[PDB]
Amino acid sequence: AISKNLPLLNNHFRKHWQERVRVHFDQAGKKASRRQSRLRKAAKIAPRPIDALRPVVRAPTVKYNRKVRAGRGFTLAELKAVGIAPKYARTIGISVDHRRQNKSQETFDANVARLQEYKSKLVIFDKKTKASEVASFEQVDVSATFPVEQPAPESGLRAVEVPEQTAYRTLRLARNEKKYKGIREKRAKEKAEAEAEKAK
Amino acid sequence: AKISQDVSSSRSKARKAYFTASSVERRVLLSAPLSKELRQQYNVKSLPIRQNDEVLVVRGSKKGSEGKVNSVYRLKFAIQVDKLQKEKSNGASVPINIHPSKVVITKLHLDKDRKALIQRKGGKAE
Amino acid sequence: PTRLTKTRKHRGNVSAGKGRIGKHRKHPGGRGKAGGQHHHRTNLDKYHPGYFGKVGMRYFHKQQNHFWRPEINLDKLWTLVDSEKKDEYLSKSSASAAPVIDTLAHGYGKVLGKGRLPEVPVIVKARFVSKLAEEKIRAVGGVVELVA
Amino acid sequence: VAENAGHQTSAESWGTGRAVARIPRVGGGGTHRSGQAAFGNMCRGGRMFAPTKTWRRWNVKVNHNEKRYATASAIAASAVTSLVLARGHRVEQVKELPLVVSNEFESVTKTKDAVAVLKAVGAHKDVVKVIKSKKLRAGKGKLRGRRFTQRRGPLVVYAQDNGIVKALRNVPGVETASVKHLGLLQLAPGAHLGRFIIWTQGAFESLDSVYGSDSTKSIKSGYTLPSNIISNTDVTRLINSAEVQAVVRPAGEKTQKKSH
RNA sequence: AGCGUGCUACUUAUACUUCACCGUGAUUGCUGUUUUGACGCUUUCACGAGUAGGCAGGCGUGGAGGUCAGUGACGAAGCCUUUGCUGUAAAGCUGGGUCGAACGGCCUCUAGUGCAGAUCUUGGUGGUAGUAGCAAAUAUUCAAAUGAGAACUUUGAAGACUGAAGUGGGGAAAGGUUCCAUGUCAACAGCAGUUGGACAUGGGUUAGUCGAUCCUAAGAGAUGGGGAAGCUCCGUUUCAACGUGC
RNA sequence: GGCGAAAGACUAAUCGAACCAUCUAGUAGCUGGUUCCUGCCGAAGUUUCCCUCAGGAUAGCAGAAGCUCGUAUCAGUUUUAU
RNA sequence: GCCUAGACCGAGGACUGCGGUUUUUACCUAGGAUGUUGGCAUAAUGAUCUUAAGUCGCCCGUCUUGAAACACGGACCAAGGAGUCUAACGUCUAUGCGAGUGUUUGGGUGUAAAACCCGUACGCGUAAUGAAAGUGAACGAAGGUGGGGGCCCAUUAGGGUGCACCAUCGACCGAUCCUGAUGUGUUCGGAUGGAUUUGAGUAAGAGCAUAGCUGUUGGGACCCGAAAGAUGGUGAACUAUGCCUG
RNA sequence: UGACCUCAAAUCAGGUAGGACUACCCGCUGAACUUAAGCAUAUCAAUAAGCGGAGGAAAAGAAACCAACAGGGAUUGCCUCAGUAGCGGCGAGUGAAGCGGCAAAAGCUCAAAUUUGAAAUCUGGCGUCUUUGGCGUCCGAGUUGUAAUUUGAAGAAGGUAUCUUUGGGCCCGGCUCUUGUCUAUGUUCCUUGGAACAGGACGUCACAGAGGGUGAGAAUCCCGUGCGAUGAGAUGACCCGGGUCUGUGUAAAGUUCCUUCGACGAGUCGAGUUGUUUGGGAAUGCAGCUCUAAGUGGGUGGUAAAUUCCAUCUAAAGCUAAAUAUUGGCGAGAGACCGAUAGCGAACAAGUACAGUGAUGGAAAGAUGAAAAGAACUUUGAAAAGAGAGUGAAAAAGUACGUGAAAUUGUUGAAAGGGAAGGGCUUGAGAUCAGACUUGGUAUUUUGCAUGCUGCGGUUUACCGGGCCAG
Repeated sequence: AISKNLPLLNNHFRKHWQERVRVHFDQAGKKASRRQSRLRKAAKIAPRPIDALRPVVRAPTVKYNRKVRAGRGFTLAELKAVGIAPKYARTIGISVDHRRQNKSQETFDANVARLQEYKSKLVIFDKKTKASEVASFEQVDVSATFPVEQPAPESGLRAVEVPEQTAYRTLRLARNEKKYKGIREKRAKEKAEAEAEKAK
Repeated sequence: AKISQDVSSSRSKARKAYFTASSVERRVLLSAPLSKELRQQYNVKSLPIRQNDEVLVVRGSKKGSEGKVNSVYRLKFAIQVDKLQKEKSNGASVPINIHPSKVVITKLHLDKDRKALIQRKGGKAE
Repeated sequence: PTRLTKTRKHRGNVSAGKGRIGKHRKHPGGRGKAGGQHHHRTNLDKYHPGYFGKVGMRYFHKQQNHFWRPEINLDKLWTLVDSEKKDEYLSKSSASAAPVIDTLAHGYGKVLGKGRLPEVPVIVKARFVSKLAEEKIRAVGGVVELVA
Repeated sequence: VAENAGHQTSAESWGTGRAVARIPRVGGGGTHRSGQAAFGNMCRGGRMFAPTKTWRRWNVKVNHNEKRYATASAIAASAVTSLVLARGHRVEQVKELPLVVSNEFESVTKTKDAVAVLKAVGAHKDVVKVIKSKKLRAGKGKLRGRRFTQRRGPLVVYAQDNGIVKALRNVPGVETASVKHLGLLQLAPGAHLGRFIIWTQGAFESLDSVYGSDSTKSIKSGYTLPSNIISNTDVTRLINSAEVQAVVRPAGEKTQKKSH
């Protein structure tokens, strides 16, 4: 049951796995029918675009801080800045997220500029709008028209400024300070009451 | 080549659709071409065979035989001509069953419904 | 292909290559890793030392995103410089104008100090550097800028 | 096969002591099935050994760059007359390869006109070869929708479709392909190199953009035409050269003389 | 023609020597004559047992891509055969006969791919073998008729037996047309068969009073209720506002 | 579970725990079988551990693929010396 | 040295060689059989099949130290009938690209399950080590010594350079142990220098992907084979026992 | 004599439930074989069987979330995370989630507020109309609370500057579905054949050379195919493009700022313990029992506890398409699938015949021919049959039907044979087969061809040379 110099395997096939085998023979058929659904939906609502405009947000965690991606909806503050009521905004292809807030200014400004770029190109029809004017429009892809773009990483040339303390020393000192913050605070405090009670 | 997704290239489906066709669907199957003379008299190239049409046999042992159709034996997928009979050693005669694809109609049995069918198919009847 | 297998060559020979005495059976020795401490001990000891037992402390709910910190050495640091401006940068660079290399935007966590640099000032931006890596960078007249 | 095929029985082995093999048997009585063996791959009505499953591997992955390597190699082979003749095409009455036709062929709309164009450019003998080579397939494949077999004719490669594809649709054996989408299943049928390809001038011009050159970059992202590991593909001409023959030793006999 | 011993000749192993051919391994040479095969040709030498097992090269079967503008109703495939040929072999090809609709070669792909065995599976057929046997229940015989045909059908005469706790005459359970007439003998009646509970075609079961139907028995079991996740369980007038009252 | 004047009796030719279907192709270190040809090479029943002793793992013996080299230094042998 | 009797074989296929006689740029017995004669071609010859004779030959498969066995299976024939597929892997081989590699989750496209095109991520790789906090690979031409194919210079030799790889001694990174500089939130820091210690490390990357044979593990797992166990149901027409009515 | 409350009755008026199907779905309940080379925890498996409940999908779902970041933002699925953190006689085994890329994207509703200058609300009866309903009226429900207003993203009541936006019904189209009808070109010639759909010649059409049929391989004989064209019937508050009539918009909704407020779900949260379950480890969820809250309170922050902060949501009420699943049903299209001992058990009057008391078990069985043309008639026979004849391309196709193997058997022929037979090797005999007078060359004569003597069989002895067997 255990022979030769081989890796030890974890093959989890001790249950009735043969009754739950899902083979995706319909991958091509699903692709084609997905395209047909997409075409029907696009043709139903033309020239109004198929996608709602989405914001741009920072990916969470220390691993994905660098990347920026498409969010769910513009916050109520971002819509407040461009003067669109959220109830109204949902009707003109702008997605809304009541849950997100803006602690920083960079994301808020980027999404405000995104909303302004969208609002500039928006043409809202009405009863007086006739079939010829509507016919003169093309159904765009909102996501491609307003793509989420990564901010440019720093490159080029800059002047060199060398601090006295090395970066390695800076990191070591920061680690040490964080490690001993609590014990140093406790020591300093108890010394404070010791020298403020016996010196009374 | 067939393009429609509603058309089947299956041999077994094609043969099942033929042998279990109803008598109404068998009427269209037993179509016969018209003679060269009628194909310009009516400007129609083929019609479902009928009881009182006159046909000329063009293929088989009975090629060249003429006569008026007697019955469209739809169950047997065949027609029986007036004098296309085979005699048994008994002395009785049995009709010879010819397929309508192996005859030409030399004279149509024309009434109100046939003429409308001829007009429908782009031809001239009257 | 089944035609190139030895099953096609074993046809006609009684045992199909499994021997007449041994008599290929269902599971002699057990199933899986059975008997690893009893009758398969001689195999586990020889080829998989350290297999049995506990070492170290548990870590409930370990999130691997915290420990994300890909390394880049100094011998590979100039690949992060744009390819078409590398030669121009390598020639005219000076303390008044040196190329800036943001290692974080390229997906790296720590700058390590293996290899030798071109004798060219650079401005390196990293979340972390090793002691030797930063000594080598300042030795060519560069600097390390810590970012977050 | 069906998952339960051969296993719709309640059979039990009779055990030993009843002078019959220990295979499971159908119980009950009154039918002739009673007492008959069951469930075995050796038994009539049992299930086959290792019944076939749908999660067998059906598709195979090929590296994209390798697939493009093969496409380029087949396109190159289409211009070698010995390979086209070995492939089996009647190209002896075509003066030179590749065969490039003016773009007026991209706009034909009737099969009669397209057939006349094929006749004019000398590629109709191969169409007639296709017509004549129609035979009934041998074996049970003719019960499964593969009733007739024939040869492969020329492949027509175009740049703009103005009806050439529908015009050549009904010509037997002739395949059409856009220059943008060329695949190995048309370029080397049966893994045998040397398809007979008729290019339009538009497709022939677009080839250099599709696969690039030393001056043109391929539209395919990051793609370059592959490099041969040998620079001169004629080795006899290389061997019988001044460079090589000025340093070799004199040759012995073609056949050693029997000295004993 | 025994025993001890010596000598001479002679006999013969797939052993040894020389030679031929096969294969394997090594080895010589081969492009200004390499020439349409260098995965080839060529020189020389040695070697050849073999289970379990390993590897290599091949033969064959179903299906797939390509090709032979392949074979075929003037006969495909299959099958039989001292018609032979080829290959060490797996096998391939062919002559003759039979037969009637498809099938092969070559380059590749693919697999439910090769049987003498498994008290193998299913089907079929033998020897045994015209053999064992067709022997309980006392017992049959003569004639006539019918019929192609009579030990066995019908009728007569006789002889018998069951011997009223019957081989009699009825029923309950169970069967289901076996009932009756006419016709009939392919199969069945372990011989036979003109006979039959067989086969085919028809016909036939009549109720106020005979039964069921009604009553209650051992019991079964709704309802109101009470359990139980629930399928359902308990209870039978039950902790009930219980008459489809007269 | 029943039933038993008790035999482990009987419970539909089934009883020291019925029958039917399913889980289920239950597991088997044990028995039986395991399908074409030729060519080349070719064993082991021994070591250690195992609730191990009809079984495994391990080393050994065998094949295959080769790779670095081209007589280097090697040998189931003798001699001399020790 | 000479004479002499018999048997078996005749591979090869222009010439080339070694010799000999030289009367000779000739010939020979000297790197493998030719000459001549007869007969036959309705046949001499060869092959196969059937059979006789002589001689040898036990019935195959199987487990086994040992089978013709008085060990087991096999009356006979046809057809079916047993190492398969998958997930994850190891070695090796082929192919593509190569510090990268992988299009095919998805989108675009289409002659529509194909073919063709696209790209973000992600996987594996490019860095290790420690339980962890953490730290994180050049003294030197990426080191020295002994070999080392090949190449260069020679002219046997010899000298130079020496990739892969082998032996060896070191250097670098992490862990462990020791030492403890300038300093300090006075308990932190950890420079420097070491240690019969340790790592699946560095020391000018080798991988990734696809395919194939083989081997492994889990799966019904080469095929057939239990005595058992569980879940849900069906039976008191037999039989056991009680009761009711005869 | 009357209301009210609670509880009844009625063949009261009008409704509703049950049962069936099984592939997927939501729950409950719940094993053991098996693996661990034994076995008890574990594993199989939070599976099979059992029970309850649905739909075209179901479920879930607009945070008492994930996190610890520069933060994301309902639910679901895929790829990945990851065979990882972890769990585990720390053995065998097992094992998620966050992030990221993508598919699809859609949001909301109540309770808790005095309408209080007017229960403004709703079922039913009756009447009527233009009827999935409207209008009127009368009872009834309801104040122990039916409407309007608000749902934490807020919002309310006042004040505020003005601005912005807008209801319904019918009629025809469109889009979706179903369905009707209509369409190119040889049956020209010759040969074989029973039959031409075969071979050959000459063709024709082709947005149709898919497939099927017809007496053999049929683009062109027929149906279809391809291309489309044109009718009809549906269907859609919850699709839009138009007309047309009503719009009761002193209405409603939103938008700015100010002030004051801002109700927010209890035997619930939470805690202990027990059991089960989970990767969840001083306890992941669920459930029982005991205890049992609060109002910046409460939950979460994966090691128990106290002290102090921070971050993040706002439970104990509710609805909601799509992306996802689908061995059932309905309808289609396909395949490197099987080809009648195979493939479903079933290609057939197959869940049939038949067995069993019952639950249940459960087969075998395709093919004459193009067409029955299925053998008239004569004769022998009691008949079945036979012999003639006849039909047929074929009776070497007669329903005991295409081909018709082997075992096994009959007849004929050959051969051998003292208690087996069979085999190898060798030769003999008999039978069969093969081969050089070669594609032999040399002059030769006549026989024979369309032809104006020319390729070349024919013959016999000469000559040369050969083959084979021998000396």
